[PDB]
Amino acid sequence: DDVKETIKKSKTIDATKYEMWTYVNLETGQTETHRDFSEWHVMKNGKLLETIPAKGSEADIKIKWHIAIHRFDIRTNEGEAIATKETEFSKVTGLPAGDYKKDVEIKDKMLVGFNMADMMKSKFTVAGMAKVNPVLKTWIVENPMGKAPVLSKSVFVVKFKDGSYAKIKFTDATNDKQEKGHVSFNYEFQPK
Repeated sequence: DDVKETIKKSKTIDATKYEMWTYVNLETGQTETHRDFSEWHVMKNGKLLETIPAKGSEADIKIKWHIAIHRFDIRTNEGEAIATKETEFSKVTGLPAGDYKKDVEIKDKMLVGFNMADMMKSKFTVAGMAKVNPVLKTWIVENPMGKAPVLSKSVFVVKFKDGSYAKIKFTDATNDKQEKGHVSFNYEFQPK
């Protein structure tokens, strides 16, 4: 009558587009996809050349949400994370103590527009500002160009702004045709 039931589910997110974030509610399973909200910056010959106006805002997101995914970049909604040494959820007892890390801001670094014709002209587009979690980024050990990504086997724990938390184990970074950016994970979420 006073501890809410744990929500144990799997999800598959299409994060293939450089332009987009997918916002994920782990309590309800709802998702929403929106174009990145920053001012975009075209880099040409190693310097900031052109701007593309900022469009929309996070107020356009209707659902509550916990994590968001852009390609293999993972952020939280003002949350914090650790990578445990465990490989199985049953070995992570409760909310572990540890050195939890909040999301960081990265300037003119996250790709929002990328193709080979422009790359050969030394041109590509980045988010003016973006938020990414430096612990969750480690879910990928290696991502060699043209080749299979290598995933961490660690269980992550993420603490959310309402006091909830989840154990998360990532299982796939490609679909069954080996297309990169289809991100799958299992999780166990404790509601408050």
